[PDB]
Amino acid sequence: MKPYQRQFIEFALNKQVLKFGEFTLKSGRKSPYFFNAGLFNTGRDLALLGRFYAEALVDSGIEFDLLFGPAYKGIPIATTTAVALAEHHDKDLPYCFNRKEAKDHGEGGSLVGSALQGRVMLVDDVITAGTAIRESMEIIQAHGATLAGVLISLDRQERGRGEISAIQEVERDYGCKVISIITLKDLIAYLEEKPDMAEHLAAVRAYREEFGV
Amino acid sequence: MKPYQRQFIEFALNKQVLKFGEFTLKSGRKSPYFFNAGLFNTGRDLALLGRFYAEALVDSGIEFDLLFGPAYKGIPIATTTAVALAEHHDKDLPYCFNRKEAKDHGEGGSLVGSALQGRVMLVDDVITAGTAIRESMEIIQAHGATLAGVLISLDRQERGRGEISAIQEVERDYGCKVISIITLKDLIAYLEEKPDMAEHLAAVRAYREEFGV
Ligand SMILES: O=P(O)(O)OC[C@H]1O[C@H](OP(=O)(O)OP(=O)(O)O)[C@H](O)[C@@H]1O
Ligand SMILES: O=P(O)(O)OC[C@H]1O[C@H](OP(=O)(O)OP(=O)(O)O)[C@H](O)[C@@H]1O
Ligand SMILES: O=C(O)c1cc(=O)[nH]c(=O)[nH]1
Ligand SMILES: O=C(O)c1cc(=O)[nH]c(=O)[nH]1
Ligand SMILES: [Mg+2]
Ligand SMILES: [Mg+2]
Repeated sequence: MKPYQRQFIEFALNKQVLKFGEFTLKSGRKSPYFFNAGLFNTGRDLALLGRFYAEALVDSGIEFDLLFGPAYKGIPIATTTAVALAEHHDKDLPYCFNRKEAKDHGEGGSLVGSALQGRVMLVDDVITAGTAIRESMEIIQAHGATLAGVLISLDRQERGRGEISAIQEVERDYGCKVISIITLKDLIAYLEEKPDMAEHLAAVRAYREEFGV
Repeated sequence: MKPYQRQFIEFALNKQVLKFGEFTLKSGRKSPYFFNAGLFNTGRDLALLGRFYAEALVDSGIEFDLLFGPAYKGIPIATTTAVALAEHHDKDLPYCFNRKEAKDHGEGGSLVGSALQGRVMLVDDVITAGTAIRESMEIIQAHGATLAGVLISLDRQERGRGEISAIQEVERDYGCKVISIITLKDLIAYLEEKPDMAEHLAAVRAYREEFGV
C-alpha cells in the first residue's frame, strides 16, 4: 500500500472521519466502521484532502481534461483538488460544477466554471448507491462531453442488491473507471499493523467475509 | 497601493477578468470597464485567487471565526480562501456554506461544513446591488451567529439609486464592514503608471467623475 494511502487513513482517523463501532448503513446493513467525509470541514482539512485527491489522480495515469464537482458535496472537493493539482503537480486544469437548481417543472442543467468539454474526471466523496452520479453523467453526456473516470475517497467493496458492488455497476453501466484513494483492503492491511486494533481488525475482517466483493 | 493589490490587477487583466471597453451594467449604466470573476475557472486561477483573498483578510486585521461562502459563487471562493489561509498563513479555520435549496413552499436554511457559530466573515466576488448577502445575513442572523465582515474582490465605489454605494448601504444596514482586494481607486492609480493605457485612464477617470462616490 502506498505512502499517501497510509497517511490518508491516519488523517481520516485523526479527524474521526473513520470510525469503528457499530453503524447502520443506508442499505440497512449493520457495519463495523463508517466513513463520513462530512467531517472534513476546516481550512486545513480542505487543504489536506485536495493533496490526497491529486496524488491519487496523478498516480492513476488516466487522461482527462477537466474536473467536475457535483451537486453540493463535490464542489469544495473539485475546487480543492484543482488547486492541489496546480500548486504541486504543476497541472493546471479547468473546473466546472452544476447548479442542482431546477426552479421550474423539469430538471436543471446550469453550470459554473469551465465548459463541459473533453474528457471529464468526476469527483466525489463516496458512492453508496451510485445513483447520484448517474444524474451527473447525464449532464456530461448531454453537453456531449465524455467521461474519463470517477474518483472517490473510499471503495467499501461490498455487494449491492446483486453480487457486484455499486461501484462495479457504475463502471459497468457507464463504461468508465472509478478510482479511489483507499479501499477496504488497505483498511485491513492497516489495521494489521496496529496491534491494539485487533478488535476492529476482526470485525472488519468478518464483515468483508459476509459481504465483501 | 500594496504589492498583492498590483499583482491582483495584473492577473485580472491577464485572465481578462478586467476589461476596458464599453459595458452596460445591470443598473443600466454604460461603464468603461468591467470585472467578471466568472472567468477565473481554472485550477491555478483558483489557487491564485485564494492567496489574494487570504492576504487581504490578513491584511485587514479583522477578527473572525469562520468563512462562509454563499449561494453558488461563494463556495469555491470560501473553499480556496480557506485552503490559502491554512497553507500560507498558518491559520486554520472552519468553513461553511448554504444550500440555495428551498425544495418546498418557503425558503432554505440547510448548510454544509462547520457550524454557523461565532464571528462570521462573509466571502463573495462582487456586490452590485448588495442584495444577495442580505439573503445571506439572514441565515447568519438566524443561527444566532454574528457578522464579522464581508470580503469581495472589487469595490467599484459608485453611487447606487441614492447617494451612497451599494456597499455603504450594506455596511450601513448590517453594521459590518466590507473589505476588498481592490478598489476603483487602485485601478486608476494603476492605469496611471501605464503610459499607453491613457485612453482607459481617461475614461475611468471621467466615469469616476460622473458617478464615483
Ligand atoms: O452514491 P449515492 O447513494 O447516490 O450517494 C453518494 C452521495 O451522498 C451524498 O449526496 P448528497 O446528494 O446528499 O450531497 P449534497 O449535499 O451535495 O447534496 C454525498 O455528497 C455523495 O455525493
Ligand atoms: O450584489 P448582487 O446584485 O446581489 O449580486 C452579486 C452576486 O451576483 C452573482 O450572484 P448569483 O446569485 O447569480 O450567483 P450564483 O451563481 O452563486 O447563484 C454573483 O455570484 C454575486 O454573488
Ligand atoms: O453505505 C453507507 O451508507 C455509507 C458508508 C460509509 O462509509 N459512508 C457513507 O457516507 N455512507
Ligand atoms: O455592476 C455590474 O453590473 C457589474 C460590474 C462589474 O464590474 N462586475 C459585475 O459582475 N457586475
Ligand atoms: Mg453529493
Ligand atoms: Mg452568488
